[PDB]
Amino acid sequence: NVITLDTSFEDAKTQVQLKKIHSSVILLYCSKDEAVLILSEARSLGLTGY
Amino acid sequence: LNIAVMLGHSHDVTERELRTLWGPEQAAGLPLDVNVVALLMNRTDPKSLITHVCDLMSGARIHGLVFGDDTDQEAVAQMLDFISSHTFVPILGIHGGASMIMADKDPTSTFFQFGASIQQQATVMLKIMQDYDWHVFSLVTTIFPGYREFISFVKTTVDNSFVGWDMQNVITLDTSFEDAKTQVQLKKIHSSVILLYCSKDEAVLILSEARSLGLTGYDFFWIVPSLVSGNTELIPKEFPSGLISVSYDDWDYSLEARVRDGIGILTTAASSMLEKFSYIPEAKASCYGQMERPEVPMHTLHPFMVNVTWDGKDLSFTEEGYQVHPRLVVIVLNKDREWEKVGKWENHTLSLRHAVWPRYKSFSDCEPDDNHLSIVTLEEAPFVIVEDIDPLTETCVRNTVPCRKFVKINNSTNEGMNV
Amino acid sequence: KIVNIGAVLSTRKHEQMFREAVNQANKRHGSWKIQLNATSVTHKPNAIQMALSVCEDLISSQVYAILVSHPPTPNDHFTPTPVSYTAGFYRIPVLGLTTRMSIYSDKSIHLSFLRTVPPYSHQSSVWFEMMRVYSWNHIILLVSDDHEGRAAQKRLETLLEERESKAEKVLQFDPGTKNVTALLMEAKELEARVIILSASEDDAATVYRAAAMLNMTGSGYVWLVGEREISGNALRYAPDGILGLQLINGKNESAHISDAVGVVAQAVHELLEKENITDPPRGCVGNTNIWKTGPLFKRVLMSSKYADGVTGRVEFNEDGDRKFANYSIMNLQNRKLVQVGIYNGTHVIPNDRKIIWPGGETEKPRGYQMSTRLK
Amino acid sequence: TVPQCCYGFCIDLLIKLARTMNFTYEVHLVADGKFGTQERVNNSNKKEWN
Ligand SMILES: *[C@@H]1O[C@H](CO)[C@@H](O)[C@H](O)[C@H]1NC(C)=O
Ligand SMILES: *[C@@H]1O[C@H](CO)[C@@H](O)[C@H](O)[C@H]1NC(C)=O
Ligand SMILES: *[C@@H]1O[C@H](CO)[C@@H](O)[C@H](O)[C@H]1NC(C)=O
Ligand SMILES: *[C@@H]1O[C@H](CO)[C@@H](O)[C@H](O)[C@H]1NC(C)=O
Ligand SMILES: *[C@@H]1O[C@H](CO)[C@@H](O)[C@H](O)[C@H]1NC(C)=O
Ligand SMILES: *[C@@H]1O[C@H](CO)[C@@H](O)[C@H](O)[C@H]1NC(C)=O
Repeated sequence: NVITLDTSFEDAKTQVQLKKIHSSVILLYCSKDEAVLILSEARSLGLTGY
Repeated sequence: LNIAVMLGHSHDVTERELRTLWGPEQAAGLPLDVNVVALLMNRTDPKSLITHVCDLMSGARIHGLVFGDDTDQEAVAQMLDFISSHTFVPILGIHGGASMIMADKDPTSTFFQFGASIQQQATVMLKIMQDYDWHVFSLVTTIFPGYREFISFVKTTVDNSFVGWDMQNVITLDTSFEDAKTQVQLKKIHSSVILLYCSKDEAVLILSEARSLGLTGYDFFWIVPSLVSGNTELIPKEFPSGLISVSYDDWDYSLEARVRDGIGILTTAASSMLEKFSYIPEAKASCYGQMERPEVPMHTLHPFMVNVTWDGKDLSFTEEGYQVHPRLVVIVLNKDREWEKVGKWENHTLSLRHAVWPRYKSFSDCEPDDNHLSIVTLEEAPFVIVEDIDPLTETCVRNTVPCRKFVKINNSTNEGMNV
Repeated sequence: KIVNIGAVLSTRKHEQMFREAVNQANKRHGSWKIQLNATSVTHKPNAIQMALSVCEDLISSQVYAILVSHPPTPNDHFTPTPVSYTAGFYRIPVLGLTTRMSIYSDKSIHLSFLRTVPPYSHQSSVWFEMMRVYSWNHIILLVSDDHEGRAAQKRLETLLEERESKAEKVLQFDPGTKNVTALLMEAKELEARVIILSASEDDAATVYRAAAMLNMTGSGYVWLVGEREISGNALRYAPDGILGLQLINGKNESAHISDAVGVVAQAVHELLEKENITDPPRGCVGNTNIWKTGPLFKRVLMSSKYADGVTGRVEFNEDGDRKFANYSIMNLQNRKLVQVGIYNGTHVIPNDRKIIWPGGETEKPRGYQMSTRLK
Repeated sequence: TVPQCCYGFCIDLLIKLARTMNFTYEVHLVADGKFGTQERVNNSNKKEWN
């Protein structure tokens, strides 16, 4: 199932949305500005593994 | 020869004094009758406590002191350590501030408390895991004094366990309020059963972070030790239900019931001393002074308090001083945030439950789910060969899912245990 | 904003010199505006009167930190347990000076105990550094049946787990045992020939005498001995070839206090810069509550760093004890202690003096031989 | 512990190993008489080998 980001700068529901991602290939249909923040959050969550 | 019992303002002084007087008069009258001095005092200050201990010691050489409390401060036991070290008098711990035990017993101390240590609850937790058939472990701890040896002990126990439990690396919280490394630490938790060897204040934050990360789902389970769930009437709003915990609260026992066991242990110790020696023990000339050298020519009471049996209840103690057969009842948080007794452990150090575990609804958040699909099966054709299990400290054969079946006891009674 | 920091000192001369030191440090930057009122309690070999004096001199005052010193007579143990036990009620951070016992390492025994002296278990780091710089692989451990010995053994095992090695055998002593021939023979019948000793002074002396009597002081037997096991009768009944340990400037009570009082004085104002604080109760009996700034003291003290101390930076580990303490590896030459290794932090610095070994060996031995005695 | 006299294929292999690998050995006998498995003793939750 596709997990979409409802509202930016939620800081509360973002972790709940990201908790459901358990895979090795992730598709990102976003823009540059919000994609930077999404990847920063993934780095904080350690989603940039091998 | 003389017994001193300290109480608080929870109950009335006169009825407590009458019950303490009636205690030794119930059965097994001692050859030398022991009196009781119950003082209603709530002043847990160390100076007041030591002055009272000195006054009791000066009171015709009291040979036994029962310490009670009603607060949650553990420093009362800390002062009791020094009191027992400098007075050399056997002291029994009752419900209250001294209920929780976390300090190693001093060699010169004569402590035999009713509380169970962490190692003594690890076996109960393992038996609970055996009963629930959960073979995945996830120990989330924090840097605290004495927890490294607890982790080593549980690792040795799981390694020596014949079941073969999965043991992932323990994720410990390095520094609190990091807000940056906490997510990195929590990303490594991928399991269904999580153990929390932490304190109440930091465990609240840990569970809040888990809720923010959604770790309180249907398949997720949590186990809470006695120290975290010590305050049964202090349930934070951030605590999800389904917390299977082990404790020795006053729901099945009372202060009178515990002091009865304490005075019984004292009577057994006195009988052992009379069987071995023939001289009545005496205290120091002063109550708290050290003008003369501190020496104890008489042998300590530790060897005499090993085979303590009272009315068929084996109240024995180990070399450290911990109990061998404690209470350690099983409690679990209900749907409406209440704790109920659903198990016991006094039966030959074995854990039995109520065979009721339907708590699966999400508590931290609101999200219904349907995962546990009940399946009905009959054993009449060569498609199901379900048999009994091998009593070899393991659930059953490998690569086989567990089930259950009602067993009828009598043709009239419809009660059936969920074996 | 009036704080009255108490102290527990040994003698009147100490009470005067340390009071002068804190008065001088009051104006040595640190705090601002007014300063703290210092007071001291003399060390007494009795318990009741000492506790009463502590209550009447510190609790009645505005104490935020307690200075506890070593007993005046080193012959007796006289562990400062009661002060920590009393401070546990209100989470009062006490400041140990030279209490090197491992009982105070964990905060489970003492709720609020902080010291500037590393515990006995911290010698495991020195031993591990020596093994890693001298290429030691097989090591056996001999620790007595004491809490400090068990803590040292646990620390050694945990620190040795990094190399994924394993100790051959572990031997246990007793607090008063005299006949150690069985365990000595058990240690002899092993591949390793390096022994770590960590016990009381009398037990260490007795086991060393037994080893000397049973030809364990010969060539090819390197001995690792702690700090407290080289003094007393050890320096009299122990020949050369012993690698002891000593703390640099660790026994200087005045030097330790001159840094501890400044640290606590700065920490008081650091906490004052934070939100409101809770004052200690006036009467020793009359208030059974607990401080709310207790954890705050630990939080503001663990991350605190002070480079103005005599011994350099003063950092506190997870247990609140001294971190990166200046160790000095000792060596006995003709019954004279010679400084060889310098260990400030995670680094050993050998000196120009040659490291002698038992049996008159000028080269480093090893216990890697199997002796072709496989049963 | 009377002195017996054992010989066989395994002992011949041991002799060859001792000759080719600088070994001096004294052979013993099993007191229990079993290869060794998991037995049950006091505190049965501990894996002790026989
Ligand atoms: C410091 O406090 C003690 C106890 O309250 C008091 O006796 C003493 O006079 C104070 N110091 C000064 C300089 O007033
Ligand atoms: C010490 O114990 C051993 C037993 O291993 C015995 O042979 C020896 O005589 C004992 N020595 C003393 C002094 O008791
Ligand atoms: C130590 O060994 C030497 C020779 O190996 C021997 O001469 C000496 O007697 C031994 N020491 C003792 C105390 O027996
Ligand atoms: C402690 O250090 C001071 C300052 O260097 C020094 O004057 C004093 O002699 C030292 N004390 C001892 C016992 O060495
Ligand atoms: C500690 O010793 C090491 C030796 O390797 C040295 O590099 C370092 O500068 C020393 N640090 C201090 C603070 O003296
Ligand atoms: C080891 O074996 C060799 C055979 O090549 C022999 O020459 C030598 O003497 C042996 N050494 C010992 C100590 O047995």
